[PDB]
Amino acid sequence: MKLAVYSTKQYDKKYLQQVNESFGFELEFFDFLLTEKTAKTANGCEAVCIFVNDDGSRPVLEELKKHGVKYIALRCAGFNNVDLDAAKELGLKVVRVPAYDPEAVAEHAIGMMMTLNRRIHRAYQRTRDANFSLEGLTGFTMYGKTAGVIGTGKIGVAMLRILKGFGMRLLAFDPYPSAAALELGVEYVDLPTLFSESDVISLHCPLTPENYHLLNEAAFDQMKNGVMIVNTSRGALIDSQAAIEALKNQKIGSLGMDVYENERDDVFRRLSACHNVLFTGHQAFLTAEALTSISQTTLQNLSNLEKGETCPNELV
Amino acid sequence: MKLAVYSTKQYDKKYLQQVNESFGFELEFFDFLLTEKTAKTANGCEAVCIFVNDDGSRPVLEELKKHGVKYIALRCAGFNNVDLDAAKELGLKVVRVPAYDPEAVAEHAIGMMMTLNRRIHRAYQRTRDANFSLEGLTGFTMYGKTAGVIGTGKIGVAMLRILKGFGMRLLAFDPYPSAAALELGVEYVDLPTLFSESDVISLHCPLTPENYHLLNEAAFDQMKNGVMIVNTSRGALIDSQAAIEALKNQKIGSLGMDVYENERDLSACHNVLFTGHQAFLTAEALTSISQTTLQNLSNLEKGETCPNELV
Amino acid sequence: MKLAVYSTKQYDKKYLQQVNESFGFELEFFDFLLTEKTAKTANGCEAVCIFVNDDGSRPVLEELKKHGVKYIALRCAGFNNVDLDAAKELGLKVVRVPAYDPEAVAEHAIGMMMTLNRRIHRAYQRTRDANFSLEGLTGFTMYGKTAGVIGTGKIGVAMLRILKGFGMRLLAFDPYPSAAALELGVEYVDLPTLFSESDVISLHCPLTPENYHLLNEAAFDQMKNGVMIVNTSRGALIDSQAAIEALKNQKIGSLGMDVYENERDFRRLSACHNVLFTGHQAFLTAEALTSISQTTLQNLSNLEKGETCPNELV
Amino acid sequence: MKLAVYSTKQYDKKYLQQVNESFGFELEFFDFLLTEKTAKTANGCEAVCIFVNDDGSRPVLEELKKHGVKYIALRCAGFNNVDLDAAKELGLKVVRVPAYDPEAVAEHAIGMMMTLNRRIHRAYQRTRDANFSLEGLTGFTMYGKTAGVIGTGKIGVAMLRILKGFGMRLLAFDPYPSAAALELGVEYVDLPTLFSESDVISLHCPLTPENYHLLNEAAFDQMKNGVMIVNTSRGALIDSQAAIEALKNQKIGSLGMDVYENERDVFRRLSACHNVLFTGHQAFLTAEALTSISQTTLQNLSNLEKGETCPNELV
Ligand SMILES: [Mg+2]
Repeated sequence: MKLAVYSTKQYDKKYLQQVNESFGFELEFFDFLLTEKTAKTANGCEAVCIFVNDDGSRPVLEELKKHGVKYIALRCAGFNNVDLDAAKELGLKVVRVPAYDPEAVAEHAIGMMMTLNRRIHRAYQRTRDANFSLEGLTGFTMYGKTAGVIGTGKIGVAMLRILKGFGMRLLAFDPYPSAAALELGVEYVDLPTLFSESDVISLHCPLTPENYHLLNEAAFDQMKNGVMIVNTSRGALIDSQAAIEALKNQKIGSLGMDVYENERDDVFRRLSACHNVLFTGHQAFLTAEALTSISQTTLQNLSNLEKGETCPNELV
Repeated sequence: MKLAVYSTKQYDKKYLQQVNESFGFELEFFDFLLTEKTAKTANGCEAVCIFVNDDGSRPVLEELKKHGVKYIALRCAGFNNVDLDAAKELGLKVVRVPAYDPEAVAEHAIGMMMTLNRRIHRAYQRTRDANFSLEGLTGFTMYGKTAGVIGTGKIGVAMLRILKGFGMRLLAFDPYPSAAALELGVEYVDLPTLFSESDVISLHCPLTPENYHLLNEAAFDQMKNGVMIVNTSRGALIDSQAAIEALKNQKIGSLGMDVYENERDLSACHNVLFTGHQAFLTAEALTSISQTTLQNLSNLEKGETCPNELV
Repeated sequence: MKLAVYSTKQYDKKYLQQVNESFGFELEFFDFLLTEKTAKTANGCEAVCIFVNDDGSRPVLEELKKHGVKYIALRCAGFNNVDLDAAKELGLKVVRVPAYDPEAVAEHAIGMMMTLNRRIHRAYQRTRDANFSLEGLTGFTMYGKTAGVIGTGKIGVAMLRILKGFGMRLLAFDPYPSAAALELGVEYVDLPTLFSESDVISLHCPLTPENYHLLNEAAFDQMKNGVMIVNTSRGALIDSQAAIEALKNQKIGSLGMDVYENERDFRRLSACHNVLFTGHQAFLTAEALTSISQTTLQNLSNLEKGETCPNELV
Repeated sequence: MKLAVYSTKQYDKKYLQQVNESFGFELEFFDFLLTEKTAKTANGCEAVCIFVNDDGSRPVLEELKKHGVKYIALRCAGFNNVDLDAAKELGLKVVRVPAYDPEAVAEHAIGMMMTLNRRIHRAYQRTRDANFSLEGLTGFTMYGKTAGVIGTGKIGVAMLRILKGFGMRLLAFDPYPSAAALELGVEYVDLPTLFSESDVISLHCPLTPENYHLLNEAAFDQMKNGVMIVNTSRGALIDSQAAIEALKNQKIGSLGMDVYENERDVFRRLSACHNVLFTGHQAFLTAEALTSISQTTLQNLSNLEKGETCPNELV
């Protein structure tokens, strides 16, 4: 089969090429966005492979189908940029990667948390230019503090495993407690208790109507002064405006956000400069092993479709 | 008593002041180094408090004694900068902080490791200026890799507890294996096995004659290509010249060093990260250092026995 | 007419839009490179507007022609990426911008030079994080030193006007000396005198066979220790390998290079030397981007009306 | 003689050492501030050498005299930190460096201006990590624009010579028109005309009562949108609060400030969010200008030691 890959970054290319050694697809890599105008560049391909900024609205899907495309493979878990009803009407198959390597994501969240804690991002800015002053870099010992994890799916549990290794007291919130978390000694609590008791908070939950702007003024109001917050889940779990205010106020001691590529809204520049704030550009799954799993699943998804096999990751 | 504090940083001042609420010493804070020339500034103080760059050689200690100083308190574990024989001969007491909060230090080492792994230091340099490109930032999943910890004192064990939590296989080397490590499932091995098997290596051992330049060309020779190395122990455990060559060579994938408080105190070219002896720099760990320091001095003042007395 | 613009940056778009207020073309902006695969995106346009990385080799031009494109407008002076013989054979017109605003380019070069001299790039890295240490930032007073300019076209003369304002002794080398330079008090000299007498050197000349690798080991050998070199002209005027060696050697005190897109063949010498790269930024001013857009749209307007276009390459 | 140097930075040490090769003083370098508590460190020296943050109030001078000091040398032009009456009463001599190389200062101002114009400081941040994007880096061609220089002393004239070289239309304000400026073609105007006509404005004037907060809300109000402003003179010529507000509302396009050691975050936010550049009192920081300062300083002290007359004696 022939596959056109849109929004291609060098790391996308590297792992798709590597994995394709087991599949033998003809791969065509485009660095630009799939849009209604660029969809004609998929001519001669049975499949396209897209990511979060690509446009999968109806007019694009119509243009793909006119050019003979049959299959759309999201190299990601999110699918809000694809009109699935239109895809279904047009006869197009849509597949996705059901979830990222949960350990890669959790380990990114701990990496953000420790970089923020010990100001290692600031330290490097100093030491790369041979300034070894430690003023302002003082952090906190994690051992013995309380961590709150919101969401105990596979990612959140991977996070809790790590936090346990740091010797922290483990609190969680989730509507549905997970057995794996309870073996780690995690105490499920309600959100108000999690807010009020947690030295560090990390979000590992899907965005739903119920938890949209879950971290808002009232939430921050209840947190400890100097609380550390990391969000590697969707940006909308947090009310930006309330966060900035709580930063200025000094309720939030540190904030780390892995900012999704279609959620970016110089708030970034100011907050990064003036506060212990760290943005990363949707980097939580960016490891060799996790990018390999994404590629594997993507090309295995397409292989299924081509052979008429059942594809567990089919959205339509 | 009155205490002159040399080489004072704002964080030193903050925790000494906080802790001094339990002691009531009169504190005099100087931001400059103790040297033979500045020793005279301590006149009227019974005690000085110094750190790793302050000069405690004989001629400085002679000056301190002439100006009435009786006690020297190192707000640190190392004491290489103080001439203990000269101190003893002059009748000066020297006290120190026996060890740092081992969790603070291990936590810094894991911080360095994850910062290097995920290139978060490089990410921030982009994103503070709203560049969200991820090119060049790819890391590795730690889960299921092998970590090698060299030295299993309290710090090394603290490190192993954290590495366990990441789901890593745990190897260690130490002449004298520790019971606490064994409970974590650590497998003690010899240095060659540690080098060859480890995805990440972290040093948590004192500098001795025998392990001076422990990580040299022959060591790097045996390591995996792309190995990650973090050194929060003394810089001399590593042969700099061999490290640089193994970096250029691409044997070493990433190198983090918490460079001693003046041990020559690069970052441009490779995945290399220096921090300026920052491994004990947390509120809790600085509080313990100040507590112990002022308690050490309180002991001396009252003639009590001081477990942290060097002389 | 309808114009498809490839490799579009925001600044490209801004000035094309502004200028197009006088022309009324229908503009279609693409942020991606023109290649054989993307050429089909130009279908419905009589013209494409490209820059230095876009592919104008024969296969791409064949595809443009099949999609009804007649005109190719380079928003730049270089045309190395376009197969002009193939264009001519296929009947496609190629137009370009003959030169950039010479003052924009000279002014960039002096900017590089003073940024390097006073280490203002390094100062900002410190002061943006409230570090006001000045260690390592010491420069030199320009007044009374000697500047050497290689190439006295419009850009080099613009540069010499500026350097005159700094109160420098002005030397220049060009195979055709310019009368315009003499007013400024410039002394034309041979290369060996320029190399040996100059505290700062700046290149402002086209790349020719004669001056390919003009700054090589033998050149550096003759220069003062600590010499400052700025190159806003083509990268091949300099033998890279000899420059790096002369940097490590400490013959060259500072090096600035405005590195062209297709000459991009950084971290270590940026790190460990007073070296500064900019990304082919010398024409990046509002006025100069305006001129490029004016000329581009005027070039296309000529072609559409059958008028003679002075900037036609074929 | 033996000389104790306070507030010593690396470059102070380098040039004093260099220049001292022809004087042979015994030099003692201290990196810390002279205060009443550290004055005792000068014991055994006949002279101290101080800079702008060192404390020369009476209680310090009393302590210096008690320790055998006779001479105080300021390696700078300002002497606000020294009590000259008390020095005179105690019998201490005070010398200074009468002015800095005006070209070094003007050149730093132009360096600031062009760095800001072409965003070269932002460029370098990108390119040192191989990012060659030019988005946001667009500047303006200087040729044919209008420059306003406020103050036409030696520094200001040095600046006008450079700006003439850029082919700019030259406006100035100064109570006293300078001949040297007029021969450059400068048109003297009043401040309101300068503000309204100038694309770039550079301050080169001493701080006086009448020009304290000279650049305030009313000034900014009258300037062109996107104006570029550079201040290598004293910080108080500008009303910081009004400048920030004019930055946010986008009246000021770029702002450069060379920030004095005794006049220092607002720094971080503005540096991040706007085309703002601070330098740390770097305007005299060249080899030539630091050499002159050290020469004059050691020559001042040599004069004193030999009883000669010292043109730079304050006391
Ligand atoms: Mg010498």
